[PDB]
Amino acid sequence: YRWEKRKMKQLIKARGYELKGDHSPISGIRENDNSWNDPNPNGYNYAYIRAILGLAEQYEFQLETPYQKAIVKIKSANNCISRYKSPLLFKIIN
RNA sequence: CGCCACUUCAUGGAAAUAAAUCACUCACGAAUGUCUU
Repeated sequence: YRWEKRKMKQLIKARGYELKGDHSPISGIRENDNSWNDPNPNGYNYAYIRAILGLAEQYEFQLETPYQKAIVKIKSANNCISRYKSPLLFKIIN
């Protein structure tokens, strides 16, 4: 799986919107795979990876063109999942 | 370090329940038991 952030950036670049960044979106794990296009045979497998560690409402992408930014809104695609508490609990004792 | 907010604003249960439903007193008292022609 590749996180939805990768395809969010790719879709926005597919339109006449250019995003701020010196490095291309990261693909895979290797040290330098900053690529904009999927490998070759077919597109990567994508999923909403960041949901399992806490559901958000908006994704802000902050276009390079100043004083304007792109907002991606997350909705449950049928009103079933409105929130999700993070499943990790941090504890501080002594 | 800079920049930046969205979301949620009541449902479910109880909506009357028991006790007393008339009680006591008086239930006839006194006069007349024939009178006047």
